[PDB]
Amino acid sequence: APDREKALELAMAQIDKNFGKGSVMRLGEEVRQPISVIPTGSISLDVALGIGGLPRGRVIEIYGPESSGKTTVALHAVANAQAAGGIAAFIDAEHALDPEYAKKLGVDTDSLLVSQPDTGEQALEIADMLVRSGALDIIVIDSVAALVPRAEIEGEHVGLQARLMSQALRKMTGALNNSGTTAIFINELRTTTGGKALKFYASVRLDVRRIETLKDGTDAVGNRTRVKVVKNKVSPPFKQAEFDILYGQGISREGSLIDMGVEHGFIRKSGSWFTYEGEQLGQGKENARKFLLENTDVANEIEKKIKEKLGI
Ligand SMILES: Nc1ncnc2c1ncn2[C@H]1C[C@H](O)[C@@H](COP(=O)(O)OP(=O)(O)OP(=O)(O)O)O1
Ligand SMILES: [Cl-]
Ligand SMILES: [Cl-]
Repeated sequence: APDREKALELAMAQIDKNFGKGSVMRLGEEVRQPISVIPTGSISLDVALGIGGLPRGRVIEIYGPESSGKTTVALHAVANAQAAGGIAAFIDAEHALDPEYAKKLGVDTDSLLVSQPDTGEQALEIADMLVRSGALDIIVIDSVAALVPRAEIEGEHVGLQARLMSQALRKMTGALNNSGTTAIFINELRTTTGGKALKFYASVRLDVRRIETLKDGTDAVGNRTRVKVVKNKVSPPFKQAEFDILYGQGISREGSLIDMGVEHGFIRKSGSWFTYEGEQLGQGKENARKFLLENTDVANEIEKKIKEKLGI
């Protein structure tokens, strides 16, 4: 009587129904859930996420060491939501945000709501309040670690900060879903106390890390970042992405067009030279990057070709 694949589907179907779509998936499943998303600023990362970017109405955790490119991503996400006419909020407990750098990544800072809370409790209560107004497309909490309990801030023993995150996250997920607001928790590393509850509440968790220092030989242009989607409840998890961030600049589009253009074969890399349908792009990723910077026409058709092959 037993037919495994049949019984499996019935079980999987029941699992998703009792706990929500994506509670169980095959890693090679070709997801066809066009949920609304906020492009990550990185084409490869959006692909890695399987849905085109960060899902709307969900909790996102972006962790990693400092100088990994975490906030750059958070910032491109804000910029993209704003471009789509969305409103953005920034709960700041770090006081590190460089709005001039943000404007460079396309963020409309003048319209950016910023809040510099007195305590972790207040910081999350302010975020909850903004969220359940339903007016926001996205909200970024700078530093899970900086969300220190009031009691600690006023000189008091216990494990309070984690319960703080658990309780706040419990109340907030409901609002996020109804409002459709995406919440990005930036988690500078060294679990950061509240990172514990975040691990379970998140629909997406990004392991961000610095892996290289861009050269072009003998000086530095910027650094390369690698992101792994360790958790993904909307599309198969564990996929990875890489991209370049040049000093003072954000995520290099041209850089991403070159990388993906190579793996997906539209761009041919014969040794140290890059070529695109006949014409040469240059010797060394940088010259090619510079090339795509000037010959905007090319870049767009490549982007076009890469986009068509996987989804504009
Ligand atoms: N103000 C800036 N000017 C020029 N480059 C910057 C600036 N801020 C960040 N960068 C670049 C350097 C890194 O490759 C990428 C990492 O910084 P960022 O995205 O803020 O990472 P991060 O969030 O993991 O570390 P941090 O906690 O220092 O912000 O951004
Ligand atoms: Cl993007
Ligand atoms: Cl205070």
